[PDB]
Amino acid sequence: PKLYLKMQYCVSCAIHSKVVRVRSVTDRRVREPPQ
RNA sequence: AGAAGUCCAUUGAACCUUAUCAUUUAGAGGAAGGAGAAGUCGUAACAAGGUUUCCGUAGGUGAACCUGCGGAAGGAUCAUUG
Ligand SMILES: [K+]
Ligand SMILES: [K+]
Ligand SMILES: [K+]
Ligand SMILES: [Mg+2]
Ligand SMILES: [Mg+2]
Ligand SMILES: [Mg+2]
Repeated sequence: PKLYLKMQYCVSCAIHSKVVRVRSVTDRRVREPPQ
């Protein structure tokens, strides 16, 4: 079988866990998911 | 013709009583704010200020402040068709 989990993070946890990272002023306007 | 005086009315000063406004003013004591080179205790905010910050509301702690509920990004995320 497979395990399905939807994770919903607050901003602080998302940054600390490195789910998202601080980007440059121009790079934070990019909305497409990473390849 | 006519004075003093006298009678009742009118105008009505001045005074007394009641109350209301306006302008000043005394007051034992209480409690606020501000200013002043080198006071004490912490370190609340500025970096993720080391528990992200802040708004409303409620409660509680020497003090800054902490906590609960809902909210904002002025966030530390403009982003999973994964
Ligand atoms: K704090
Ligand atoms: K902050
Ligand atoms: K004390
Ligand atoms: Mg501090
Ligand atoms: Mg601390
Ligand atoms: Mg803090």
